[PDB]
Parts: sequence; C-alpha cells; structure tokens
Amino acid sequence: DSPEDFVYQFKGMCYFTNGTERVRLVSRSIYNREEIVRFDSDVGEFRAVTLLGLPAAEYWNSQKDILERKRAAVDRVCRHNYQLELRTTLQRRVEPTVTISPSNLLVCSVTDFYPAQIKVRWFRNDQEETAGVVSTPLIRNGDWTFQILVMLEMTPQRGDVYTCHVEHPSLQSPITVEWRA
Amino acid sequence: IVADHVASYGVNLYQSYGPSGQYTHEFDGDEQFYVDLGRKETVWCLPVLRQFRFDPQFALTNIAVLKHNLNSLIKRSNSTAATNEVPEVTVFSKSPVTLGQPNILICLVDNIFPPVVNITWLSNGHSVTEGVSETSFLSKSDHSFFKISYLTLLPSAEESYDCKVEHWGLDKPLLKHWEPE
Amino acid sequence: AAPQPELPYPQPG
Amino acid sequence: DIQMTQSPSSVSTSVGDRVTITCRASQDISNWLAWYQQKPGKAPKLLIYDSSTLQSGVPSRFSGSGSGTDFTLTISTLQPEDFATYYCQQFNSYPLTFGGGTKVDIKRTVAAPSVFIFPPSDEQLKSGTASVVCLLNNFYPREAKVQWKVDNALQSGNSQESVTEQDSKDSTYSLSSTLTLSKADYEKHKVYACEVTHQGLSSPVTKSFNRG
Amino acid sequence: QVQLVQSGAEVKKPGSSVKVSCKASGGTVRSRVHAISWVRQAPGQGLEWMGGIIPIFGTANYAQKFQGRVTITADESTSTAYMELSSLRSEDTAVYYCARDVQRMGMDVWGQGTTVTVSSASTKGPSVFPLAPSSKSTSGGTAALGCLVKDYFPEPVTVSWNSGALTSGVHTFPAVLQSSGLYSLSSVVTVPSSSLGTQTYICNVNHKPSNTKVDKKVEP
Ligand SMILES: *[C@@H]1O[C@H](CO[C@@H]2O[C@@H](C)[C@@H](O)[C@@H](O)[C@@H]2O)[C@@H](O[C@@H]2O[C@H](CO)[C@@H](O[C@@H]3O[C@H](CO[C@@H]4O[C@H](CO)[C@@H](O)[C@H](O)[C@@H]4O)[C@@H](O)[C@H](O[C@@H]4O[C@H](CO)[C@@H](O)[C@H](O)[C@@H]4O)[C@@H]3O)[C@H](O)[C@H]2NC(C)=O)[C@H](O[C@@H]2O[C@@H](C)[C@@H](O)[C@@H](O)[C@@H]2O)[C@H]1NC(C)=O
Ligand SMILES: *[C@@H]1O[C@H](CO)[C@@H](O[C@@H]2O[C@H](CO)[C@@H](O)[C@H](O)[C@H]2NC(C)=O)[C@H](O)[C@H]1NC(C)=O
Ligand SMILES: *[C@@H]1O[C@H](CO)[C@@H](O)[C@H](O)[C@H]1NC(C)=O
Ligand SMILES: [Cl-]
Ligand SMILES: [Cl-]
Ligand SMILES: [Cl-]
Repeated sequence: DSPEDFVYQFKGMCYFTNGTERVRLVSRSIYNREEIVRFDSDVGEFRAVTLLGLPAAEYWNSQKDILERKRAAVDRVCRHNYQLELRTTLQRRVEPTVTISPSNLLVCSVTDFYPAQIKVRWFRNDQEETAGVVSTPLIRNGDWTFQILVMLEMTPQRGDVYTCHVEHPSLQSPITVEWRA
Repeated sequence: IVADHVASYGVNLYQSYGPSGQYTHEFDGDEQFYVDLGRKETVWCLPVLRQFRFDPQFALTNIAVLKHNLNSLIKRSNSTAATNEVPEVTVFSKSPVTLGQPNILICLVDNIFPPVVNITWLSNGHSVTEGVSETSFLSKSDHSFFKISYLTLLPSAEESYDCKVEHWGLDKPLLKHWEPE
Repeated sequence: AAPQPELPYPQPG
Repeated sequence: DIQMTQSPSSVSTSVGDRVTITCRASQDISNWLAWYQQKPGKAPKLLIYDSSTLQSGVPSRFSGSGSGTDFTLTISTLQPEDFATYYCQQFNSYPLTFGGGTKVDIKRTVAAPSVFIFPPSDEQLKSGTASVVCLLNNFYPREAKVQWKVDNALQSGNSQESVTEQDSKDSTYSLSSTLTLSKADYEKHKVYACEVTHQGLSSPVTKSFNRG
Repeated sequence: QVQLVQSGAEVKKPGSSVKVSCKASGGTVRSRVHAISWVRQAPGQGLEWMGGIIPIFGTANYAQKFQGRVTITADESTSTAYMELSSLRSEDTAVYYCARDVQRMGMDVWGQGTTVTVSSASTKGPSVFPLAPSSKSTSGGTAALGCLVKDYFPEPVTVSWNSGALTSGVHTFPAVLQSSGLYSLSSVVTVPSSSLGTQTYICNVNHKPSNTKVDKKVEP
C-alpha cells in the first residue's frame, strides 16, 4: 500500500527525415501512461486517442487561435530548432576508442562514440567471422556517448591474428585493433 | 513513426506527489537541458549548447497549464491513479576496467513509473556520496521513464559497488552489484 | 539563438 | 533586458492613408511581438500577437509583419478612429518590455500659434506667489518650443506645460506654459518674456511685458 | 471572455504603501491558467511592465526597476490578484493596470486601470485668478483672457464661462500636479477685442471635494 500518485505528460515531438525535407510534429497529451489526445501536423487538427481526450479534442479544435498556433508549430518549433541542431548536436563527433581483451572468447570494446551509427566486425587472419559472434545492443551512456561490445568465440592456432574492425562517421578510415595468442 | 532524427521540444511532466514537475528538451534520446523550476534556470547538458538561451518561464508557465490539466483529468477519470511499474536496473562501466585508471560506473534504471525514485551507491557496503550525478527523468515512447546515475571511481581489486534503487514498484530496495574483476 | 518550445493548452472544464 | 525601439515617436497622416510603424528589438526575439492601441484615458487594446496574428474582432486593415529584430505595424486605410498611440511589446523573454509608443495624429495646414502672455494678477501677488502664463493658441504641427526669459535669463525647472487634445476640425493644438516664481523674486525683475519656436514662424516670436 | 475589475483611485502620502487589487470574473478555462501582469503608465508616458504572476502556480516575476519595492501576489480562491507598492514617492504617481495573457498570445484583457496619486495634500479648494486681456494678449481683432485655477486637491474641477453661455473659443487645459502636491490648470477663451469693456466674462469654477463654487469676473 504505497502512496497514491497522478501524472500528466505533454510531449512536443518533432520527427525529421532526410534533413528538413520531411518534418512532422506530434504533440501528445498523456494522463498517467495513456495518451488521450494528440495534434498530428499530418492530420491538421486535434484527435482523441482515447475516450478521456474527447472533451479536449472538441474544445481545442473549436479555438481558431490554438489551431493556427499548432499548424504553425512544425515551422516555428521543429524547423527552427533543427537549424540550431545542424550547428551543434548534428556536428558532434566523438571518435570511438577500441580495445581487445580475452574472457574462450575475445571481447572487442568500442567505447565513447557519437553519433550512434557504427559498424564493428571481427576478422580471423583477414577472413571475416560471422559464426560465434555475440553483439550487445547499442548502449546509451546518457552523457551523449555510446558504447558497444562484440564478443568472438575463438580457438586460436599459432600465428593467428584476430582483428576488430570499426567504422564510424567520425573516422577518416576504419579503426583496426589486433590480438594474437 | 519513421524518422532519421526525433526530438522533444519538450517533455513536460507534472504529478500530484510532492507535487512536482520536470521540463526538458531531448534530441535523439539524449537530454539537451532541463529547467530548474525552483531556481528559474536553464541547465544545459552539453557544453556546445551553452551558447543558447532558453527562457525558464516557458517551463514554469507550461507546468501551470499541466497542473490545471492534471486537475481536470483526475476529476474526469474519477480519480484513476497511476500504476506502479517494476523498474529494471543495470550497472556497467563507461570504459573497460584497468585497475588504477579513472573509470565511471553507470547505473541505468529503466521502466520507471511513476517518476519517483531513489538511486544511490554503495562501496564495500557503505554509501558513496562524492562523485555521484544523474540525468533527469528521460522519456520513453510507452510513457514510462528511465534515469541514469554515475559514480566516478578508481577501480581497485578489493572494492566492489552496488547501485541501490528504491521505488514503489519494488517490495524492497534493489541492489545491482558490480565487481572490478 | 534560442530553441522554441511547443506549448500546451488548458483542458476543458 | 531587451530594449524595444519604436519609430517614429509621432507621425501625422490623413484619413485613408497607409501608415507603417516600426519596432526594433535589441536582440533577436523570433516572432514574439505584440502590438497595442491606446486612446487617451483608456486601457490599451490588443491588435496583433505572434508578430502577425490578428486578435479576434480587430479590423482587418491592421496587419503586422517582421521577424527577428525588425517589425512593422501597418494600418492600410487609416480611419478617424485610428488616431491614437501604438505600442509594441516583446514576448520573447522576461522581463517583458514595451516600446516607447508612436502617436498618430491628424495632418493639416501648418498654422503658426497666436502667442499671448499674462502677468500675475494682483490678487495672487498678495498671496505670496507669482504665476506668469504664456498661451500658444491654435497651431499645427504639434512640435513647439517655449522658453521663459526673466531679464534675459533663461529659466529652467520652474515652468510646466499643458496641451489640449487635437481639434478634430482644423487639426490644431493649444498650449499653456506657466512660469512659477516667488513674489519676492518676481518683484526683483522687470522684463518677462516667453520665446516661441515653431515651424510656422520665420523667426522665434517673443512676447514680453514689463512688470508695472 | 474574462473581465478584470480593479480597485478604485487612491491618494497616498509620500512614504506610505498602496495595495491595488484586480478581480477576475466570467472567464473560460483560459482564465484558470492565464498570467497576470501589472503595467504602470506615468502621466504622459508610455506603458511600463512591472511584473507578473500566474495565480494557479509558482512565484512572481519582476522588472529590475521595480525589484524589491513592488510585491505581486494572487489568491486563486477569490479570483483576485494584487500589487503592493511601498515607500511611495511623487514619481510613483501613475495609472496602474491589470492585464492577462494566455501562453503569451498578447495581453488580450485589461482592467480599467487604477489611479495612484502621491502627495502630502489635504482637500483644498482652488484659487481662481484672472488671466486678464492686455496689450500683450491681443491678436488682430481678437483678445485672449482666462482663469488660472491653482492649488486645489484632489481632482477634479469643472470650469465654465458665463454660466455655460460661452463655449466657443474656450480651451480648458489638463490639470498638472505641481511639485507642491496641489493641482493647477488654466482655462482660456478668445473673444472679439471690441467687446472687452462691454461684455462681462465670468469663469465659473466648481470643486466638489471642498464644496466650493467660485464665480470670477475677468476684466482688463
Ligand atoms: C532527400 O532530400 C534531398 C534534398 O531535397 C531538398 O533538400 C532538402 C534539404 C529540403 O530542402 C527538401 O525540401 C529539398 O527538396 C532530395 O534531393 C532532391 O530530390 C528532388 C527530387 O528527386 C530533386 O528535384 C529534381 O531536381 C532536378 C535538377 O535539380 C538541379 O540539379 C542540382 C544538382 O546540383 C540540384 O542539386 C539542384 O536542386 C538543381 O536545381 C530536376 O531536373 C528534377 O526534374 C523535375 O522533377 C519534378 C518532380 O520531382 C517535375 O515536376 C519537373 O517537371 C522536373 O521533371 C527535379 O526537380 C532535387 O534536385 C534534389 N536535390 C538535391 C540537392 O539532391 C533527395 O531525393 C534525392 O533526389 C536525387 C537528387 C537523388 O539523389 C535521389 O536518389 C534522391 O532520392 C531526398 N532523398 C530521398 C531518399 O528522398
Ligand atoms: C527515498 O528516500 C527518502 C528518504 O530516505 C524516503 O522518505 C522517507 O520515508 C520514510 C518512510 O519509511 C519516512 O519515515 C521518512 O521520514 C522519509 N524521509 C524523507 C526525508 O522523506 C522515500 O520514501 C524514498 N523514496 C522511495 C520511492 O522509496
Ligand atoms: C464517474 O463518476 C460519476 C459519478 O459517480 C458517474 O456519473 C460517471 O458515470 C463515472 N464515469 C463513468 C465513465 O461511468
Ligand atoms: Cl507567426
Ligand atoms: Cl474567473
Ligand atoms: Cl477567459
């Protein structure tokens, strides 16, 4: 018998595709965890998502001044802010640090990179390995960097060289890190 | 919804417990800033963003609207309270562990609802106050939240750690252990 | 240079 | 703080004219700008918000435009009821700030003022104070300079001015300037003059009198 | 749409405090989330934002110029917002306005305004002095004469000429608050110079606060 709580959320969400060619605003009104009413710029008017949002949708769609502010938001909010992102967050480049260590398993740690696009692959004597590879999901550190770990099941022979191969938009060419038994 | 990039301008939260509220902007799932409602102050999370200005009264005025909206919804819902969710906790380091080398322990608390939580750290069983920081509550598309706590540390053979989480969805405090290995 | 916020409106009585 | 600069301070126009008022912000305020109309003795009335959105009920001849730092209000076919003072106001950040206002009055024929001077009455002199009054009657345009001279000494800080509302027929104004002295100082000097500078005069007109 | 109705005119002594109220009535849900602003307008000056508060939530906002000397409060339960100004000085004489905005869509509703006059004066009837026509108050064939109505408090006075018979050519000027704390205005009239010593010109001054009616004959 824990304390009682009531929650309301409002989310002004902008969806960008291919620069600013395709921009879409979805403003969501949520009571507890149920979204009750939303303005979708591709619709052009408020819509009730559930029964509880029906009074709001009918009221807000009757206010011309509210409706015209919502329709303008895809430009006043989404497109305006994206121009600031283009100078800042979309310019952020953090190059990944790549290290290998054993665990029989080889672990390639790819740590502290931004943005999220990344490609990591294992090589055994310059042959690409696809069997016995385990990849973590992309790990969001919360401080605007990601990490990922890629494990390789291995039974090395003498002379074997294992290469962890990392491609990321911040790099002028892929990083390779080698490991020998 | 298909999108190269998704932003929240912003996330507006208000809840009866406290009561309390939160205002943030997010871009591609990371927090850009929050407004300290009590201090009337924008607090940027990324240094390149500090060249920008966001008027804190935007947040405060929005929360005022949300307070009224929560009132109407409690009334309209015949006082339908939030459901407590069981959170999920994971602890990991930011970089691979080298004994003696500065690292950061990261505690991801996922699936938080309602947004009321205690996240603290233990070292060898006693609480750790210095070197601790955390994000705001970060939004999810199912309208729960996650939160990430950080603890700086020098990894050392004889020193292990726990991330301790208290939440109304948990019968007793949750401890997630980390060893330097 | 300032990011613009989207704004909520009062729920009906 | 954000400074709002309105230009011009005043403009004279005729009924049916297009009039454009300008407001400039000391920094970028996006579209957070409102315009107000105020008539003497009345509360301001909102015309435009969000820089270009027309408040409900407001006549369509009012429009606003601009973004960033430079903004304009346009009255497309000015009506007799539109002669008033207009204010811009920034809604970008707190504290909110208003511009200095633009007064729109009626244009008409340049008319020089008839200048009259009045010495203090004997009934006031027995009371211990002396008020000298200079009257500028039925002039246009509004701008007029009045300077008091006591024995060829420019007075400052001991006079107040007062103006009538614009006459709706010939668009003229009237002004009174009152000089206030002690009785003792008044009986110390002889020549009392008010010098008027006005557009309708070739030279500054001086009305004077000698005490007694 | 909501209506804002403010408290009545105030006369305050230098150094005292005034608290002007603003009560909202007959609004939609917008009035439950709107922001109240206080705007002052000094005589002959522009609008000047002082500060504001959202009655339903949070603390008050202030301009630097008014910081620490004005206090803005609100009471949701009585639908009334307040503005308290302390250590009043002569420069504080002004019209104080109540207004509201909904999510910054302009201040769309205003109160009627509240006059606050700062002076040390008690009720005082006017002195009526002749502004007598002379060689230096004539122009062509017309002469100018009038009445100086001085040192009365508070406002207003009513001024007529010849018990209302004379209205053409009359200019009664707005009152001005002198540095003494008392008001002062002039009324003038232009008349044919030929009728000066023939037609009797009397200005009728009435000051209701002091129960004073004055009739003053203006002659050369
Ligand atoms: C991703 O978005 C890009 C860019 O779109 C633009 O930039 C964004 C940032 C936004 O501003 C957005 O709103 C803009 O539209 C888009 O590329 C654009 O695609 C369109 C449609 O294919 C192209 O229009 C075509 O242009 C040619 C010639 O254009 C000229 O060539 C130069 C090359 O230097 C070009 O850069 C200049 O713009 C220049 O003016 C026309 O000849 C062509 O023919 C017309 O087609 C009309 C219908 O489409 C028809 O009505 C007419 O009668 C006539 O037949 C047409 O106008 C546009 O040029 C192009 N711009 C750029 C910079 O690439 C992507 O779509 C791409 O388009 C191709 C160029 C190619 O790369 C495609 O493979 C690709 O799909 C968007 N991506 C996706 C996946 O959709
Ligand atoms: C977070 O921690 C605080 C403080 O430890 C908890 O609040 C305490 O709750 C107990 C109930 O067992 C009270 O007796 C104390 O007086 C409270 N102290 C304070 C400072 O509030 C709170 O319950 C914890 N939150 C959660 C979600 O577990
Ligand atoms: C909520 O409670 C009221 C009063 O008991 C009732 O009339 C109403 O029907 C209830 N809600 C629903 C959805 O039935
Ligand atoms: Cl706009
Ligand atoms: Cl109300
Ligand atoms: Cl209303």
